This record gives sequence, C-alpha cells and structure tokens, in this order.
Amino acid sequence: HMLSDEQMQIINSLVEAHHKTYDDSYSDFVRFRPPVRRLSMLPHLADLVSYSIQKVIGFAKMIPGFRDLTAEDQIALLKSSAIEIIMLRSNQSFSLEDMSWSCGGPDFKYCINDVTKAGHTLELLEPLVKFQVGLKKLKLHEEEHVLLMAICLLSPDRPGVQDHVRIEALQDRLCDVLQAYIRIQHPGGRLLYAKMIQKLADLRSLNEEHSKQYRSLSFQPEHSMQLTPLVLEVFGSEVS
Amino acid sequence: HMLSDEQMQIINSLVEAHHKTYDDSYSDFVRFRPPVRRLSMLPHLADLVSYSIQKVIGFAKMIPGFRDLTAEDQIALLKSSAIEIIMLRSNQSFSLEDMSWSCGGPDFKYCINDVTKAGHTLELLEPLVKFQVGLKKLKLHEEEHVLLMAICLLSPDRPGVQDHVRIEALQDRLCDVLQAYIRIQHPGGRLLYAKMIQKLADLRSLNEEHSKQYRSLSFQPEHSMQLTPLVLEVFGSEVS
Amino acid sequence: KHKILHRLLQ
Amino acid sequence: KHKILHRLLQ
Ligand SMILES: C=C1/C(=C\C=C2/CCC[C@]3(C)[C@@H](C#CC#C[Si](C)(C)C)CC[C@@H]23)C[C@@H](O)C[C@@H]1O
Ligand SMILES: C=C1/C(=C\C=C2/CCC[C@]3(C)[C@@H](C#CC#C[Si](C)(C)C)CC[C@@H]23)C[C@@H](O)C[C@@H]1O
Repeated sequence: HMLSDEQMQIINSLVEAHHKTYDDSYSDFVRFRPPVRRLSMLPHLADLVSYSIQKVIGFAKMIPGFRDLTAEDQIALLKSSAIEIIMLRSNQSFSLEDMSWSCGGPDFKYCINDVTKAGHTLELLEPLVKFQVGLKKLKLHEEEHVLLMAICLLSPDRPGVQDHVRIEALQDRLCDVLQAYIRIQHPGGRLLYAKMIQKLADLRSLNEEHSKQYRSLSFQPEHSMQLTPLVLEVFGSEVS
Repeated sequence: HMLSDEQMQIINSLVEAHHKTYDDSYSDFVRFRPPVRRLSMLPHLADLVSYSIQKVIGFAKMIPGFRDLTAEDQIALLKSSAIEIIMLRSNQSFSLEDMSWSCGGPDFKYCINDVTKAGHTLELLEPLVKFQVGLKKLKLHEEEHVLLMAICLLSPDRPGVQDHVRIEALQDRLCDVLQAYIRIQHPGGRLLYAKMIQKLADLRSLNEEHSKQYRSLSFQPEHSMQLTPLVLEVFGSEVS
Repeated sequence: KHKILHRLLQ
Repeated sequence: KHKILHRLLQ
C-alpha cells in the first residue's frame, strides 16, 4: 500500500540517470550531418541513432546492477535492446498533433516521409507510429517511462545472455517497483501495468522488422558506408 | 620536340577525369558534420577526408589502364597512395597568403590549428604546409598537376602490389608524357620535372608520418568511432 | 570485437 | 574484406 524505501531509491537513480542522458534542448543535433529531403536522410538519421545509442549506453550503466553484470552480458543486452530503448525514449519528442518527432527546430522535425528517405518502409513505419501514439496516450509518469526503459533493457530473453538468473532477478525487482508505483501513485491506473507489458511485446515486433530492414541496408555498401562505426558495431551480427 | 597524338590523349582524359572529380564550388562541404574550433575538428575533417577518398577512387578509375589492373592491385594502390593524392589535390585550395586551405566559405577555411584539433601534431603539419607552399610555387600547369597525381597513384613500389611489371610500365608512359609536356609546353621548365619527382619523395615522408599518427587515433575507440567506414577501410591495415 | 562498446562501457 | 572499396571500384 506504500512504496518501500529501496523501491523509491531505484526510482530516484533511474530518474536521475535519464535526466543525465536525455537533453531536452536537443542542441547537440546541430552537430549531425544535416537533413536532406538516393536515401537523402540516411546520413542525418544515422547520426541521430548513433548519438542515441551512446545515450542508451550511458543510461544502462546507471541502472542498479547492470554495471555488475559481465561485459559480455552488458553487450548482449545492449545489442538486442538498443533499438527498442530508442523507440521508447523517442516518445518524449513525439507529438500526437503532428504525428511526428519534434526535436526543437523544424529541421529536426521528422515526418514519416523523412524516415522512408533513410531506407525504411511502411512495414516498419506504420506499426512504429501506431506504437508511439498508443504509448503517448498512456500519459506515463516520468517514473513509469524510465522504469519501462530499464525493464526492457534487463530482459533475460535476449540472444546471447548467459547469466539468465541474475538478469531475470534484476528485471523482477524493477517490475515489482513499477507495479507498486502505479498502484500507489497513479490514480486510475489499475490497468496500466498490463498495458505497458503489452508495449514491451510490441517492441519485440518492431525490433524484428527493424532488424530485417537494417540487414538489407547493411548488405549494400553504398548505403552501409553512410552508417557510423557505432551503429555498425551495435546493430551488427558479431558475437562476443 | 612535339607531343605525340597518344600522349595528348592521355593528357586529355586525365584532365577530364580531374574536372569530373574535383568540384571548385565546394558546395558539397555543407553536408559534412560541421567544424568546431577533445578533438573538436575530427568529425568535420574525417568527413572531408572520406569525401575526398571517394573522389580519388573516381579519378583513379579513369586513368588509362588502372581499371584493367586486378581488383587487388587497384586496392593496394589506393590504400597506400590515397593520403598522398589528397595532399596533392588539396594544393588546388591552398593559399600562400593565408598559409591555409580555403574552400569557399570561412567555415571551410582550415588553418594549421584546425588540423591539430583533429588529432595531428606539428610533426606532420610542419612538413605538410612546407610541402604545400613549395608545390604551390612550382605554379604547375593543370596538365602537370593531374599527371603528377596519376604518376603518384601508379607507383609499383607500394606494399601489396603483385603485377609489378604492368604498373611500372603504366607509370613509365605517364612520366614520358610529363617529361615531353614540360619540355614542349612549359617555358622555363628545364628543371621542373626533377622538382616534381622530388615532391613525390616528400609525399612518401608525409605518408609515413600520417600513418604513424593515424595509428594512434585508431587505437583509441572514442576517437576512431568518429571516423567513417570508408576511412577505416582505406587507412586500415587489412590485406586483400 | 565490440571495441567501441567495451570502451563506452568503461 | 574491402567491401566498400570493391563496391566503389564497381
Ligand atoms: C532517436 C530519438 C529521437 C527520435 C526517434 C526517431 C525519429 C527519426 C526516425 C527514428 C530514428 C526511427 C528510425 C530509424 C532508423 C534507422 Si537506420 C537507417 C540508422 C538502421 C526509430 C526512432 C525514430 C529524438 C529524441 O527523442 C531522441 C531519441 O533517442
Ligand atoms: C582534402 C582536400 C582539401 C584540403 C586538405 C586538407 C585541409 C584539412 C586538413 C587535411 C585534410 C590534412 C589532414 C588530415 C587528416 C586526417 Si584523419 C584524423 C581522418 C587521419 C591532409 C590534407 C588537408 C580541400 C580540397 O582541396 C579537397 C581536397 O581533397
């Protein structure tokens, strides 16, 4: 009926870690290769994703216990989940009014058509945008948003993980926190927890579709040469 | 005493190939990650070099006979010589008045200090700038500039080449052309040919120093991650 | 393998 | 190896 002292600590450090790795001013975006509207948007969006992967690694390293995993498991979890955390964290710039991601300036406003010009089809972009509006309607508390990112990252059902028992226990503790938080602190959220777990399921499907479309891009060197070294390493298929 | 018909053909196709791969408007530079003046200039300069490597590959493919080499030799020659062709072709933007490369706008004006902020020391930048002013004073004809780039690229004394005999014969024919051109068409150039061959020697020394300093950058992943996939492939040490 | 990731993971 | 170079060399 009331959040434990250790549960709120988990929340505090997750919230701080998110504020430390998500810049609401988006001022860093000017450093990316500019947008062009072939695949005219592939250079800017590749820089956007690469920058975001660095943020997700920074967030991950501040989840309680993630750092104490082996370096192999840390990589396994990041390589499988990175695109999912990006889709999740991007909800913070998504707008229902424009059905797009608005990152400050109009040059950093990304329509669906912008993403197609980066090598992606409606097969991915249709369910991605539906995922964003539905996640947006949930009206998540900041505490809930960050817990969902952390739960998604700490999934033991990823290819490559070895310490299944440890990762599951971490993820369990995070779900208990989320469930308690919603119960105590979110009025009218008796159905929210289930809805959020459903969004995790949607992310697996978006991940699958993104992986398929990334694969075709990376098999064409005139496109893959536009990617960054971090993108190719993280979304690549090498195994540690 | 007069240029043969086949010698001028070589000149014509080299000149055209250079005009097709060198844009005097520099308008493409706005697509690079912007300059910042750590290694604040490493992203822009890495994009500059990557773009330029593509131009050198385009130039190379139009040298008579280069395309008829094996794909291995073409790569061997490009991997060893690429940085030398870039230093040579950059003379076209170098200015004696500013001791810098001026590519149109002031944001694309590169001082010595700009290059240090990309991870390079005066060990390289001192002889590089001296190389530029001296090559600039030669006042090369366009025909001579392009022949020197082609002779530099077709050197058989590169690590990795296998068809030594073929490449040397190509390079021989190009030197004969250069020697004849200077004799017939360059008044007061009785000493120019030797001077140019000396500049090729200077390029080997700049190449060595650049390779040493590239190596230390590429061993630090926080810097190497800023490079592009083409840079890492061409300046990398993998062997075909 | 994963040179950059290792670096980023400290 | 040299995937991009091969591509660029046609
Ligand atoms: C990424 C974020 C933001 C927006 C996310 C976006 C908008 C642009 C298109 C993207 C990137 C989609 C895609 C794709 C792709 C690709 Si590619 C060709 C490199 C495999 C996946 C998420 C989409 C902005 C801000 O909220 C920070 C957040 O982190
Ligand atoms: C390149 C060209 C131009 C200028 C050349 C420049 C100026 C910037 C610094 C450079 C690039 C030096 C350096 C270095 C480095 C590095 Si790096 C950290 C990626 C191993 C080598 C040549 C230098 C402009 C135009 O004339 C086209 C021409 O092609």
